This record gives sequence, C-alpha cells and structure tokens, in this order.
Amino acid sequence: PSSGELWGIHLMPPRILVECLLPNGMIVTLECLREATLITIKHELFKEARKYPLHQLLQDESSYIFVSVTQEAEREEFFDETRRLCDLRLFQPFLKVIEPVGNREEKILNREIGFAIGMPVCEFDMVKDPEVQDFRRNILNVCKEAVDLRDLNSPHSRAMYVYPPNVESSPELPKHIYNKLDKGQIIVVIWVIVSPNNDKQKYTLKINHDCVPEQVIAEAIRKKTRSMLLSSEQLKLCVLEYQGKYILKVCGCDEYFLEKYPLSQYKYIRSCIMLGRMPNLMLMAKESLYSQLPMDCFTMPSYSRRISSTKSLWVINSALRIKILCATYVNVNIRDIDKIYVRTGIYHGGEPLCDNVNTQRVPCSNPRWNEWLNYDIYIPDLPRAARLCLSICSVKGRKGAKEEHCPLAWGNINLFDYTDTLVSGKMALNLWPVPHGLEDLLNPIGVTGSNPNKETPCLELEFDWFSSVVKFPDMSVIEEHANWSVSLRENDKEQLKAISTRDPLSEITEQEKDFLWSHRHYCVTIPEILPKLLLSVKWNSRDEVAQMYCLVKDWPPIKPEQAMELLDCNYPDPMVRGFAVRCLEKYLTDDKLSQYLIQLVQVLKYEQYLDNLLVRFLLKKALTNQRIGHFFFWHLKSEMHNKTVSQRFGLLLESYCRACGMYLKHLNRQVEAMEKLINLTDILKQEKKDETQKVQMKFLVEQMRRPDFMDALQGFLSPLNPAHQLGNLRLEECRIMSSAKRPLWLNWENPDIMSELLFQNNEIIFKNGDDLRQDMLTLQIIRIMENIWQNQGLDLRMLPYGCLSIGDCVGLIEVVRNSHTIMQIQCKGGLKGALQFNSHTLHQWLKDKNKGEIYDAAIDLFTRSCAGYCVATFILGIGDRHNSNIMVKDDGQLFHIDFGHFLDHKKVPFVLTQDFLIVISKGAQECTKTREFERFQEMCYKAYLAIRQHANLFINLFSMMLGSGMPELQSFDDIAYIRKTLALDKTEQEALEYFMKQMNDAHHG
Amino acid sequence: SLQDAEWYWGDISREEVNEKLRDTADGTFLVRDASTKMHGDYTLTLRKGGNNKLIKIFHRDGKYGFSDPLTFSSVVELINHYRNESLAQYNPKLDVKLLYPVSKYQQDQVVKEDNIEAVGKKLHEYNTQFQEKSREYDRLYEEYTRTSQEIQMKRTAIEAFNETIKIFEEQCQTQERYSKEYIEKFKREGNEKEIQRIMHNYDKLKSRISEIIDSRRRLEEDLKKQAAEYREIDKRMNSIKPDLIQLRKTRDQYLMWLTQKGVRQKKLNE
Ligand SMILES: N#Cc1c(-c2cc(NC(=O)c3cc(F)cc(C(F)(F)F)c3)c3c(c2)C(=O)N[C@H]3c2cc(F)ccc2Cl)ccc2ncnn12
Repeated sequence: PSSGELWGIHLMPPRILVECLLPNGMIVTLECLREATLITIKHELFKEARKYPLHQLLQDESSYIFVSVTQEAEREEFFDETRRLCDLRLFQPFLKVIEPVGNREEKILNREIGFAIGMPVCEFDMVKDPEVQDFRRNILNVCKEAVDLRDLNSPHSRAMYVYPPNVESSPELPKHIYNKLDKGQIIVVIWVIVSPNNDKQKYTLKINHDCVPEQVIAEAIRKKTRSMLLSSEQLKLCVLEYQGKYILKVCGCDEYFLEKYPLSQYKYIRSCIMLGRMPNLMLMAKESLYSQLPMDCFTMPSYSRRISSTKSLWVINSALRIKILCATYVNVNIRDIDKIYVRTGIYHGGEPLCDNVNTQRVPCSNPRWNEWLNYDIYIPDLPRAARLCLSICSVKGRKGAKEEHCPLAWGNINLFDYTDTLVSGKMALNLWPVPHGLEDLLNPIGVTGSNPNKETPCLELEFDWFSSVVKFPDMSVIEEHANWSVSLRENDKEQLKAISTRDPLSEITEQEKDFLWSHRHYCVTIPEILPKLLLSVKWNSRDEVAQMYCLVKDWPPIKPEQAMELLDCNYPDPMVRGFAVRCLEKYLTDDKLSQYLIQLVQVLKYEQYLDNLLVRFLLKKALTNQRIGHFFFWHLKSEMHNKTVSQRFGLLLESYCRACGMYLKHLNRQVEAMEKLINLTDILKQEKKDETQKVQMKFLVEQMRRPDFMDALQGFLSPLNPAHQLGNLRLEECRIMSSAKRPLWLNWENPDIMSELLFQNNEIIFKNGDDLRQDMLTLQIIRIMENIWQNQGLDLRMLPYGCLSIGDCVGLIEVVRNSHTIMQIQCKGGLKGALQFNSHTLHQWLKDKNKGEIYDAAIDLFTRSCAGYCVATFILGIGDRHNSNIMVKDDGQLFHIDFGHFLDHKKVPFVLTQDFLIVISKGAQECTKTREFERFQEMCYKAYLAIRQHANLFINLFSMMLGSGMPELQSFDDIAYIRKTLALDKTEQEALEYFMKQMNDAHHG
Repeated sequence: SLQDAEWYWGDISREEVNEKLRDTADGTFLVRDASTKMHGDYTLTLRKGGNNKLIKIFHRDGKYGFSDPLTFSSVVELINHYRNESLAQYNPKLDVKLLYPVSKYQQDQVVKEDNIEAVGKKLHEYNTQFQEKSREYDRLYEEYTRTSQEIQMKRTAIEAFNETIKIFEEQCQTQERYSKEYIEKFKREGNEKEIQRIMHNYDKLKSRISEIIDSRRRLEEDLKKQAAEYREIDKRMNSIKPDLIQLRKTRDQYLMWLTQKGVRQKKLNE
C-alpha cells in the first residue's frame, strides 16, 4: 500500500521542497522538515505566501486545509492536520490548499479505516454495482446491533467485549486432569501491588477447582482477615466490598476473570492443572481496568441513509438457452494452437444440472461465435443457486497422438442475482486466469464475478428476455407445489443409520441416494443423515427441491461439527446454508468459533452473494468478542491482495473497522508496525540482497535505531495474541537469520507489571517471502488433534505454536524458547561409527538437561509427544521429515516445524528413527522389545483410532479450504489421501492393522 | 471371462476413474472392484448428464445384478445385456446404453520392437523431456506473476499522475481566473514589475506541470511495453500446456512396458 514516504523513495531526506498550490493561482516552494506536521506547514506557508503576488485574496489560514494525491492514487483531504508530512504517503511532494468541505470526523475516520484495510474507502463509493451499495447500507444494522449490545451494561459489558473470558467449551474436566488436583482442589497464588515502589506481596490459597473468581476473591479476603476477629456479617461486608470492587488478572498478560465460569474452565488454569504449574493471579481494581477502556462511539456513515409488474420463474414455458457472442484480449499463439472455443455448463455447487455444451471451434484470430447454446433443463426446474460456469479453451490436434484441450480463462455467473431476478439481456464479463495446476476445462469452485483487471479476456453473452422481469417464486408457492407433488420399517432403519456413519466423501451409489430420497421423511429420526440426503436430491427437478425445502424447514438441529459441512462448496442452496448458520449461532461456542475461524472465513468465498446469513453471523460475533474480531480482521486482511475476494473482504473489513471501536487504533499500530518490517525486508531482499549478511546487519541495526522506527515497533500488541503486549525492542537479540529470504528474529520486553511471572521477554520470527497458510492450517489441525486426545484421556502433548499469515507470503511465527533441532543436538555430541553420529547422543543430552528425579518425567513427555507427532504426520502425509525439521525442548517435548517447507519440497511411513527409540526405551538394547516401547506403540494405536473417530470433522475442515487458493487444496481428490491413511473404506481392525503394519515397517522389525 | 474383459480394470481408485470419464460422452462406462476391497463385490460407473454415476453390483449365490431381485450369472452377462438395450429397465431416471467401453490395454501406443530399452531408455527420455518442459512452465508462471503485479503497480501510478495533473491543471485555470483583472489593473497603472511577478509565477506553474506530464508519459511508455510482454508470456504458457500434458501421458503409459515386468525393477534401476 506504500513502499515509502514518497513514490519510489523509502524515506524523505531531512529537508525537502514542497510545492504548495494556493487558492490563488500562485505556486510556492516551501522547504520543510520530513517530520513537520501539517499545522506547521500550513502556518509557515501562509507566512511565506505574503512574499508572493495577490496575497489580498487569501482568507485566514484557519479557513483552509491541504489536499494532495497519495501513492494509492487518492485525492486525500488532510483534515487531521496533526500528521507528519512523511506519514501522508504522498505520491509527489506537493500540497493543494482548499476550503474544507464535508464532515471532518467522517473523513478523518475513513482515512484511518483505509490505512487499516489497505485500500481507500472512497473506492467503494465509485462502484456502480447496486449489490455493493446495498451491502454497505444493509449490514450497518448488524453493526448497530453489536454496538448497542456491548454498550448495554457499561462498563462491564464493554470490558467483556475487549477482554472476553478465555474459557474451555465445557466445565467438565476429564479425570486425568482431575487426578492432578489435590483431592479435588487447586493451589493458587494471588498477588497485590503496593504503591510506594510498586512492591508486591503474594497470598497462597487452596480452593475447589470449580470456584468462581468472586469466590476466589472471597477465600483471599477470608484468609487475610483470619486474625481480625470479625463477625460473620462483618466478614460478609468486606467480602461484598472486594467481590464488587476488584477482579482477577493473569500475571504477565492481558487476561482477566470477568465472568463467573468455574476457575478450572479458564484455559489458563485448565493448563496450569494439566501442566501442574502454579496459577499466578493479580488482584486488580475494577476502576483501574475500566479506566483503560476509553468510551468509543459508532456513527452511521454518509452512504447509510439516502438514495437519489413481474412474473414468476415457474410460468416460463421454455428450456434454457444462452448466447455466446464474442471474446476479446485472448492471448494465444496462432501457429501452435489450431482453434479455440467456449465451454459452458450449468452447475449447482459442483454437480452439473445438465450436460455441458460448447460453441463451435473457431480460429484464434477471430474469437466470434454468435451462437445460442441450448441447455437440457426446463427453466422452472432451475434451482435458486444455479450458476453458469464457462471458459475459453484451445485445442491442439494430431493423429499419432490424441487431441489436447486446455483452458485459457474462466468465469462463473449467477443465473439469479441477489434480488431473486433471473438475468436477462446482453452481458460482458472479464475472465480470470486459470489457477496454476488446474487442467479441468471449467472451474465451478471459482468465485462468481468479472475480473476487474484491465486488458483481460472479455467474453460477451446474451440471456433470454421474457417480455418482463422474471423472479424466483416466493416460498409461499414453493410449499404448495410440494403438497401437489407429494400426492415404519426395520431392516431399512439399520441401513439408514449405517449411512450416517460414513464420512462426507464416501462413495454414495445411485441405489443408496434414491433410497434416502424414498425414506426422506423417516430420515428426520437421524438428523445426521441430512448431507447425504441433500446430495440425493435431484436439484434439476423443482418437484424434488420444493419437497426438500419443506424437510429442511423442520429438520432437527445438527451440531456445529456437522453443520459446517453444509457451508462448503457442495451445498450452495440458500435454505440449506441458512439452516447451517442457525446451527452455528445456537450451538457453536466462542471457543470453537475461534478455533474454526479459518474455515469459516474461507466459506465466505463460496457464498453466492455479498449479503448472506453467514457473513452477518461472523460479523456479529466479531463485533461482540474482540478476541475473535482480532483474527477475523487479520484473516480477511491477509487476502486483500487476491482480486477474486478483495472487494468482498474489503467491504466486510470496512464495516468491522467502522464499528470495532477503539481497537481500530490498536490495529493500525499493528498494521504500521508490519508495514515498517515488510519494507525493511524488501530492501534487504531487493536492494542489498547482494551485500554481505554483515552489511545487511548494519542496514538493520541502523534502520532499527531510527526514532520513527522504534516508536512504531515499540509499544503495541502482538498480532499472534493481542493479550501479549510488546514493549521495547531488545536490539541486542534481534538479527537476520540464515534463510535465503532472511527472516527477522525479533525480541521485545514484556511491559507487564509482573512480567517476571510469565515471560520477561517475548520474541517472534517475521518472514517475508514464504506462504505461511500451509503452516497455519497444519498447526491448527494439530491443535484440533491434541484437543481430541486430551478430552479422551490421552495426555499426548503437541506444540501448535503460533503462526499467522498477514498477507501475500508474509506472516509471523512464535518462537519456542529453550528448544533445539535434533540435527543441532547430534552436533553437540560425537561421531561413533565411521563418519556416523552417535545414536545415543539424543538420550545423553536429555539426561544432562534433566538430572535426578525429573528424568522419568522427561522420558514420559518425549514418548507422549513423539507418539502424537508420529500419528499426526502419518495421517496428514507429513511423514519423512529431516532432523532439522524436528525439534525438542530441554523439557523433553518434541515437535515438528516448517510444514510448508516440506510440502513445498514435494511441490508414506512416519519417522521413528533409532535415536527416538533409545530415549523411549531409556537407553536399552534391542529397544524394540522393552515394555516402554510396548506401551509407546500402544499410545500410537489409541491416538490413531481416536482421530479416525473424528474423521468427519477433519475432512469437513479441509473441504472448506478448497476455495482458499492453496495449491494443496484444489479439489476433493486432494483430500482423498486422508481417507487412505485413516482407512475410512475399511473396518476398525483393518485400519488398525494397516497402522500397525505401517509402524512395524517403520522400524523394519 | 471377467478378468480379461475390456472394461474391467481391477484395483483402481475412485479418483482414477474420475480422471478417465472427464468430459466424456454419456454412455462411457467402466467397472472396478468396489473401493471396500471386499472380494466378489464390484461397482459400475457410467457418464450421464456430465456426472460420474456409481452403481453397486450385488452378488448372491453366484448370481449377479444391482438390485434386490438378482438374476445374471456373470458380470459379463449383466453388462452385455445393457450394452444391447438401455438400462431404463432398472430406472427410468437414466436411460443410456453402456455405449462406450474404456479398456485397460488399448491406447498402448508403443509400436516398435518391444526391446526392454522401450522402458529403460525411452521412458527415461520422455520423463527427462517432461521434467524440462515442466521447469520452463514454472519459470514462466513466476515471471508472469511478477510482471502481473508490476503492471498494476504502474497502472495506479499513472492514475495518481492523472489526479496530480488534474490538480495542477485546475491550478492554471484558477491562476488565469483570479489574476486576469489584476494583470488588467496593473497594465493601466504602468506596473510591469508586478505583472512579471505574476507571469514569473505562472511560468513556474506550467513549467513544473510539464515535468509531471513528461514523467507520466515516460511511465505510460514503460507500461505499454511491459503490458505487451505480459501478453507474450501468457500465450507461451498456453502453448506449453497442451504439449506438457501430451508427453506426460506418454511418460505415464510407458510404464505399461514396466508393468510387463510387474515388479518395478526396471524403474528401480533408474
Ligand atoms: N508432501 C507429501 C507426501 C505425500 C502427501 C501429503 C499430503 N498432505 C498435504 O497436502 C497437507 C497436509 C496438511 F496437514 C496440511 C496441508 C496444508 F497446509 F497445505 F493445508 C497439506 C497429501 C497427499 C500426499 C495427497 O494426495 N493429498 C494431501 C493431503 C493429505 C491429508 F492427509 C490431508 C489433506 C491433504 Cl490435501 C505422500 C507421500 C509422500 N512421500 C514423500 N512426500 N510425500
């Protein structure tokens, strides 16, 4: 959005000459400082203007403002005159003086939104499309609903928005967590700061794990008033005083206990029990917490308020036909390609409603057809979510070899628009590039819409016109048509239930799907069967669709892990997707919403229109819970570059930033912080790439010493976790790394009053050049698998470290402290065989770091985490990793890293190297025959079938990512590998023996 | 026999048959042993309506068929029956004959003396010719994406020049507006000194407007030339795609003569 303070210039010199244009036609060259604020500019300009002709015409300085052109090509009115000259992102150093017009505050706010979302808001105002303008206005009520809802019981409701409780989805902790409680109790330490020098004192408590925070405050004041000789009622008065006057905060980060969940349900304490660590809480004054919550308003924008006979589809008695006119800007070699043609198809999701039809073949030099393509479908039989998918294809011919067809550009069209009207008249859409690796002649999963890029192939069509506007029938007549068309058993019941078990991608033969459609009324007894039944509906028959609409209207709610499937690309019907959303907004916890946010943002792409039930649900939740609103913003912001969604996500971000409150100020600090980092890496990667790594080290330390840089990189919230404050930089520890892209190892101090009780310095890796969303999805999937195992009782410790993509191949990665690669650890040892590292070197290093009684714990943690990653990598095809791809903490926890690096190397067994068996067996001979290894592979077996028991969830999570643009996820065929490792088309014992044989072949026993 | 039938392929995956009925005509059919990997249980898939519709071939008492009433003796009898007349007998919802069979060892386009070098040599040749043309395609797509974002960087920069020029042209049109009748008033007072101050500043204005107008065309000139070579990179990729697919299938089927040995010795050597 801005590579520097001037076009083609990273930083302005300390002094530059600014061309100032006056309201009289006089041009004044003003020398001014790089950092000069516009208040200083305007004052010194009108001070200098007296030296130039026609001064009498100038009104008073205060009656004018500056306007200029930004590097985003925006004529920006600089209302906020406090900004530094060099922060304006000017295209050229000039300023035009004008009288201010319009709402000052709205203009200042739009500039701040534009910086946040990466594009000027004014670009939305120029959009002809009425769907865009209707969207901007019609979701402002979702913003009002959310703002009014969180300003209801101020300041508490406002605190619950900014600092929402970070709690598990269930208070019912499993027994392997409970068994670490001292006879059902937990020990906690409460801290308090005293003013004279911010000295601090602690109070240790033992309490029931399920005490609410106010009860914890009761036990604390009860323990301190021990000897005060208070009566039972005087004790109540001060308990009441403190319960209502103070709250509890986690020492070292911005997490609070503002709601009365049981203490053990807060994730910070659920893990202190799991990890057996000491929960440290700080008693804090509520009036001090509310002090750092400045009131924030939400004002309706200008566009929110003002603006300057049909027949039903089911009366049209004719089959569908569409005219392909001609094409433009087709890039094809006229002597290597024989002919070109337009391929088309009518799609409902991914299933063709009818057979495809193509225009006649045509010479490359004259892309013109003027053909009416006739489709085998009755117009009344069109479903609402019907889409036209087309492409321009080329052919190369040969007799000794088959004729080859290839797509050149694709485009998809909604046959009904967002107002329920069937399209008519001639239309012209610019087509999209065929994504790398796709060879199918059409792309039905791609977005619907014309490519805004210029000089791109433009195809022109014409749709029939039926003498008047045609609209999809209202739901009123749809149900009556079902009453028109519609005019127990045992052995069938076991088969129906036998079909609910099968995964979303299992083969469903014709006899099975029409068998579901036959017993479609009995299916409500097993609501799990709905996705199978919907794929059984013949969507090109208005008789069946209407009958199916009545069933989904009364379908018993399914739980979110199942409803999410109905948001993927195979369920585009708006009634099905509306049912799925209603399942989420009444059964999906903010915990599991935040867990699946990645997939939920991606299915927005499959949505046929801008305004839909899903986006209003996500937007609603993002504005009432600032934790998920933080990542809601970054996941949208990270894909702004992609022109296939830049508008959809851009309009969605505008509404969020316009109603997220004071958190926009914080986000802009994050955005500006990343903008500075990405500009320094680009300079290191584009200019001084040839320089030495020590020359580059200079540019860095020097460019990091700049005051403007440090002020922008010191004192902001971590995008990986806004609860972590990033204070001053420890430049001593900052460095470029050895990778060719040279990522930045960054380290901040933790400014928390009691930072010493969590982590005193926080360090993150910033990488520019690698696509990180493969690591995000893999790490997310690892976190899902760990959550599944823990709740089943398997204490397999995974390490889904923080990873966030913030843009096109740029993002952040959480550093794991006190950890090394297995390769690094082998190098700490010696050579045993002939030029061969010692296999026991790993076991020995782990003993040195865990002397004494803590040795057994480290071996247990290594065997449990090793079992977890062995199963995880096998299932997901991560498999053969290098010793530099695998890491281990001094604690003994093992974890893999850099998964995109691995998938990228390709574009299987699992690792069970001897060095790991030495540790697992505690340094024994024939380690494959001890009883430690006996129970190690027993953990792996239980972990494998545990993930198989939740295979539907993972297949649905991957299916929701097909429209993401990740080359690993371009078709359901890609997802079929997880059906192979999980052996879903076999029985349990067959999958278990498949996993056992796999593990046995790993150690070749 | 069934094992030798044209349209029986055996242990073939669903994703592999989807890759064989792609954009084919209604009636193209093919049978596998069911993905369940259970003996004597099969699945037939035929193209109809642009879809690959699967049906299960039940088996009981040695008979065959794909409905509860079971009749036929062998699958070859079950299939050929529906090759002569339509399968609308089973379900009127689809009424195509099993028209086009796709066989396993047709399209075996290796014609010369089947010396083992037809694998050890010509396979390594095509596979080397396949990975080279793949290297070039990835090289093109890289500089294609680079050129793509460099172009839109320049389109927005000329659009910025358009706004700056729009703002300097309106400046000239306001200089002439508010200076005319002061030039006209100075003219009759005999104050050429003040007129040249105004003109010296007007010249300064339209002197700079010439520089930014030149900087624009110098950019529109770079844009015009980079937009052209961007279209050339596109047509080159479109010429490499069909060839790349042609010799990738040739490299794949030249494993037929590796399957002649079955055990992958003659590629394990490579
Ligand atoms: N590589 C590799 C590889 C494979 C291999 C690996 C993979 N895995 C991923 O793609 C992958 C896994 C993640 F967890 C996250 C991501 C991310 F982030 F992109 F979203 C992507 C798949 C296939 C084959 C295949 O057919 N479908 C792929 C697949 C498998 C699954 F279980 C789940 C999903 C998918 Cl999509 C097999 C053998 C072998 N021998 C040497 N390498 N290697």
